Amino acid sequence: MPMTVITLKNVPQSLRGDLTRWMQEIATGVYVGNFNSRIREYLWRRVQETMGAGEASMCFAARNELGYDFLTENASRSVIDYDGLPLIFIPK
Amino acid sequence: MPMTVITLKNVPQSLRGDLTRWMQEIATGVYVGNFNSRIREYLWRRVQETMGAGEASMCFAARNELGYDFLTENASRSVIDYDGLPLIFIPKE
Amino acid sequence: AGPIIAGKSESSELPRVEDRATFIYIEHAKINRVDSAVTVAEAKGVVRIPAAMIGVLLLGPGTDISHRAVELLGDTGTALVWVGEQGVRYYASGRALARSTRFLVKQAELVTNERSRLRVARRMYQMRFPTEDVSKLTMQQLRSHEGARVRRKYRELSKKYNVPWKKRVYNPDDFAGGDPINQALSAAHVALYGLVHSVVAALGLSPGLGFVHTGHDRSFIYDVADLYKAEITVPIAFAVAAEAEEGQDIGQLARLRTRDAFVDGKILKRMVKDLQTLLEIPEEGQIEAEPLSLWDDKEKLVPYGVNYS
Amino acid sequence: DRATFIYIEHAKINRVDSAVTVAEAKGVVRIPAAMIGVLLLGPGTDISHRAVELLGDTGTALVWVGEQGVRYYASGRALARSTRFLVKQAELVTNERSRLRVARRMYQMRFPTEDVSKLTMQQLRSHEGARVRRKYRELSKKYNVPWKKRVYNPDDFAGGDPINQALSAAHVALYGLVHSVVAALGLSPGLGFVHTGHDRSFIYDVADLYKAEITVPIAFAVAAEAEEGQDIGQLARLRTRDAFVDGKILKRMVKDLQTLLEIPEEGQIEAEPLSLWDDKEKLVPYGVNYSE
Amino acid sequence: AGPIIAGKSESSELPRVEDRATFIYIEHAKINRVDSAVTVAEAKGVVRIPAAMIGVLLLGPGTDISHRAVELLGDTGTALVWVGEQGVRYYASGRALARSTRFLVKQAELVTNERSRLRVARRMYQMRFPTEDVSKLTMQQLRSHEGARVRRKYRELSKKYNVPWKKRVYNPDDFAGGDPINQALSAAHVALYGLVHSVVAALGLSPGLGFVHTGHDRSFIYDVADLYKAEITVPIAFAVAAEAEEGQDIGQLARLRTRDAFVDGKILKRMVKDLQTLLEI
Amino acid sequence: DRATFIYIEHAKINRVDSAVTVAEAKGVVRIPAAMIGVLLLGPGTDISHRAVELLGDTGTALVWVGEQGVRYYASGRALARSTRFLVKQAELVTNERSRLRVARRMYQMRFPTEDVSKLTMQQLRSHEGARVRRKYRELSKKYNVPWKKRVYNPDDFAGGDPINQALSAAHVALYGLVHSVVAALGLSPGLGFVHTGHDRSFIYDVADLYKAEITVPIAFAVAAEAEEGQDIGQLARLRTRDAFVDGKILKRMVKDLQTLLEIPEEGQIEAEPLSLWDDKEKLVPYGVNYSE
DNA sequence: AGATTGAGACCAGGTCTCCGTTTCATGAGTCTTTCCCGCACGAGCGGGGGTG
DNA sequence: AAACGGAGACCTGGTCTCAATCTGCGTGTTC
DNA sequence: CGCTCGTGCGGGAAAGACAGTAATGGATTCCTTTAT
DNA sequence: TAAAGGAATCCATTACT
Repeated sequence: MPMTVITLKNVPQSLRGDLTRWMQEIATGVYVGNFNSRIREYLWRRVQETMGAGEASMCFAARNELGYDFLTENASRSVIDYDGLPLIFIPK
Repeated sequence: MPMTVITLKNVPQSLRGDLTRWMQEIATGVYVGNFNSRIREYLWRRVQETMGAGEASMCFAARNELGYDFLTENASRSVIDYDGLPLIFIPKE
Repeated sequence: AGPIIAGKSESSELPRVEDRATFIYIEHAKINRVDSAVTVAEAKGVVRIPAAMIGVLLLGPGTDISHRAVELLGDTGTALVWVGEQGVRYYASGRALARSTRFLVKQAELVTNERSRLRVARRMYQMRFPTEDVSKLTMQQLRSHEGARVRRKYRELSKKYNVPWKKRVYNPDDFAGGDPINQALSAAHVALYGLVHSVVAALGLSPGLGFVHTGHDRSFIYDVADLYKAEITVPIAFAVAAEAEEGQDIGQLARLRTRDAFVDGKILKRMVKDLQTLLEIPEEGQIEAEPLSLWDDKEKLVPYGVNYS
Repeated sequence: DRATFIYIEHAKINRVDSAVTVAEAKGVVRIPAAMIGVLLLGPGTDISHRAVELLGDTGTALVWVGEQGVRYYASGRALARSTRFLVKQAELVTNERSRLRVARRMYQMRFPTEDVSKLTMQQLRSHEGARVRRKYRELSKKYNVPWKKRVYNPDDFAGGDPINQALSAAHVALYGLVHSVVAALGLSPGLGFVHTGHDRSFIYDVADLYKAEITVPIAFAVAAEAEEGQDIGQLARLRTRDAFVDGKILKRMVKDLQTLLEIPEEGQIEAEPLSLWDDKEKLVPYGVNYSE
Repeated sequence: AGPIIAGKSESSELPRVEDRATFIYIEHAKINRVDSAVTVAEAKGVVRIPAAMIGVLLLGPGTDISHRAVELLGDTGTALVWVGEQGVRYYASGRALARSTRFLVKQAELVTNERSRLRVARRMYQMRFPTEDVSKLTMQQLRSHEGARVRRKYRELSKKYNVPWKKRVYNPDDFAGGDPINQALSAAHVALYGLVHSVVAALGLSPGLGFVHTGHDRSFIYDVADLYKAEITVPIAFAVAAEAEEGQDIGQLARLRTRDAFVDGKILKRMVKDLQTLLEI
Repeated sequence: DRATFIYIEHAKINRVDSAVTVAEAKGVVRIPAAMIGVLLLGPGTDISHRAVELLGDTGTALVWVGEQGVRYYASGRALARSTRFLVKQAELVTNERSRLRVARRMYQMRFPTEDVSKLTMQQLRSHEGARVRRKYRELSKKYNVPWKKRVYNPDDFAGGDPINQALSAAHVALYGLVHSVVAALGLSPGLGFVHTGHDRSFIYDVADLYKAEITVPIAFAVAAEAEEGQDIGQLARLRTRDAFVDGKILKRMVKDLQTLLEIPEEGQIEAEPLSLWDDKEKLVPYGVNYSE
């Protein structure tokens, strides 16, 4: 099973604890977990519905030559595609 | 290649920018990359020798039931093995 | 689907029965629910447990659990086993992970029929001892022979690892001891019983509808655990008892080696497959449109939720 | 052969020497371990390892439930670790003749004014649907609540009529109690006679016995007594938990479960829905201490 | 080992030449080293490039790159190619990623010997077209056959995808990039040239010591690139030109398709192994 | 036969029509690119895409260096994108006859008096080592600085004698400028004659020519006057920087590289450095416009 | 009694601006030969349909 | 002209704590 | 026909050569006090 | 005169580099 990382900032406490129920909290708001595509999509839906007015960002093992891809919900750091390569873009 | 995640908190800006040559920064202080074991070990050694008085934690794919293991260097949250299984332990102030 | 709520999860949102971690031992700590999270508070800090990634949870001596913690653990399919001293003390589980009862119906059909029960016990004995032939002996002969071979394996491994065995055998019902060998066997078997209980509960099978063991609610748990106690837990506990030095936690090393054995032998996928093949369930990848249906004599299943005016 | 369905909530259970203790805000209770048959652990309950070990040693069945059993959350083992109820249920559900017998028995106890022993499954279910419609109309006209047709979405609870929401909440609060009783007695919720193919099939089969007598009147009473914008599901659950406080429904459920499985009257255990501080004078002669 | 300085890294601390990404195109931006990180700044914001995981870092029009930025890019073995309009305009590289010059001295030995040069030219032509036999063809004959075959492939792919084509064989030195087919070919070809340059500079080989192409500093780059050009880039560019829409960025689509081709064909590992067997190691 | 070596630092190069526009704080310079041979982009320099376009069009050899070439960071193409020097170096290093001839020429220009026609390659190495010891002792007695053996720890620069640190820093600065000149000219640093098997073998093979006469005296001087508590690497780097500011060392290196490869004197190109704000008087006739 | 939520509080760390100090972290007077580690290679089982 | 480190400035977001309110997550004879 | 563990080939690093000097003991030579 | 002895002279051997 691939690897998934979810970073949550300014989200309800319930979402943080619920993710700790699925994936462990390495850092404040930073979770890592091992599971397949189906569970990953279900967890992303959970985060999307129960994040409220906060930002979420999930980095998951994928099929690009970097080896990972990004899905961000209302996140400060956008994801910009340089010709097939996801790069984290920080607006000024 | 196994996925490696490094979280840095309160470290000099030199290391914070230096890791971005290997791992992208999804959020402040969080870096994600895909390396082999040797590159990841050298990255952890570099983080150890550069972070100074700071907090660093790495999570990487392993061969236990969960599938990942942690190396924490001067981090608030320790790692306790519950009979061979890594669980992150949070000391209470 | 419906709205997503913290603390409640669908069966699909959780890993399959065989894809989870095996077990966790917790002692001298309090399990509670905070922020919709199962947290074990020790004397020094808190540990958030990925309950969705853990098949069963073991509770040692001096351990407290809260009502909300129990229902939260039951949400994710994690089973509670109070593994105190002298073996497993109590079990607990929530609703079954599997909404369908295609396994439980077949288990009931086999356990009720005497011929099918004999066939299933024979298949169990074949899986434990594949060399022999079991086409002739009866139930009492099966019990006597399995007990004889169990104590034969105990004596063999005790001689091999040079540990003193007082002509005993491990049975979770009233097994007490203080020797390192007894503690190692108890620690190695409580994990197996907890894992078996979790796998049976998560599959919808009845823990009470046993074939070889009868007379209690955890007979089928014992029967399914017997298929692997001889192969896995006994040699591992013997090796732990032999290897351990003075002033070493025999339980901790026993559980470490037990988890190593579970990962190496692929006991979880093997256990799911064994449970599927004992009940003669053909492989069927198609998923039924609706689990619940009303029962009819001539039309067999008839759809539910409709008013017959 | 009596089972004490002791209900604990807002408490922290531990063990003193050989008897569990209760640490409710009212005081301290020292129930002997052998006294408890089934311990219904309600919300705000902290059960300890020593208490669980002692209760398991005596065959006590621990069921983590909601307030007065409205929701079933988790269950331990059977009462006294017995399995005769489960084996009897399996025997009666496996073969068709016994399945017809028990389905007819359930329909007959659901039809007190008629004898339905000759009807087949199609006629039985048609009669059940007609009775459901008649009861819906009767309780609609009694409470002056409009009623057109039972419509709901399992994936959308909010987007429903208040009547349907109240009925769903009350029926689920009944399913919780039925599942709690089934798990405490040791039966298997999956092996149902009329309903089949689900984890909770036998629970629905048993709950249909009390649907028209408890949950439907409660749902219609809540729907009638409700202002616009009020959370009607909470009201229905609270009214249903108020219905379960007395414990008569619990004893009725135990007796009905015995009757369905053709248990001989000598083998019929009787539930004793005890309350801690409501029955102090009843429990002091039995060895229970009530400290404050 | 010794102390680690932020912005300085050993070669063992880096991914191999095979394990890194292909390239990144940057245009109308400013490469700049801030906090010891190569950051491309645009109007909206900034993006920090993972230099250690990228082979070549192409630079588009309107691109200003600092001094310490080039120092840091050369540290991680990332080569720079100033990819402007109508072809590659300039190259740049750090020192090297390999501390052993065995491959370089072997290449020099093979290029200074006329018989060895002819042998390597025959091997490269056979590697381009394995169905033919050229054991008796001279150098001029080999060059003429290469030209004929590449023009034939161009025309064949022109008819295959049903697109106008002027038979203009791509020469990066002052190319004619007016047409959408020309733009797509240039967009793929500059990426291939940048990748070849990055690999050659990382393996220690001399870009000037060429076998078929000679007379300038990037001859061996052109040889190695021409080895895979007709087989990778040309079909991709012709598909992009054929599969196109009005108002669609032809360059971005071409670069996406050529990166997909590079990943699918494993042209990076293939390039390294081809250099291995082409130099007798 | 003319090659301009312009060192641009603390500046920002752009392009207007056909001439690069250096934007130093002193003023704006408008050097035509047709006469630029080598552009040493020193620290604090910002090059633009139009500038690189124009320079690569004219065959300019951009080299990203340190202070006056103390460190070599990156390089582009060569003069006029020519590879004749590289071809000659390869043809001279592949065969042992020419390689030995070039090594002998190296030794004889390092030591004009000693005969080389009888010394083999390892004989050359041994003689070079002996003369290096002699030079070290002579400069040690001339500058007081005592001289225990050269103890260069590659991984730990802090641990060592101040004179050892001075030698290391001066030598790496010399390697940097030698590499800058070699990369600008177009030769490969790998193809070394005396030194072999490393990336910069030719760089050491050209730096040993000037080590004893430039960097060793500099290192001994800086160690002699080194006060306690001062880092020696920076001082040695700065002194070598100044020696390179003088500008004749680059001319000598280009001349010696042309001598090693027996390049005919008719076809040899002569390199001269150009400082913008120090040599503007010669630049004005060339069309180099200035603005203050 | 246990858990959640809102409010209100505090505060550690992040980010920015400003300022002065740098252009930097510094091997190979010599190398080949013999050692190694590599992270590739490796092969079988698969699981087929076929076998029964 | 760049890039850094140090020293301030400041801010937001995480976390602890105090009342206050509830005990909770709702199909199964509806189509 | 896609998965693992045991078999190794490109990197290493380490000694180990290759050349001659510096210092000290031995052979030689000179003095220098020993004894005369 | 010459043994004689050590210091100094010159030389040889090896470790330094």
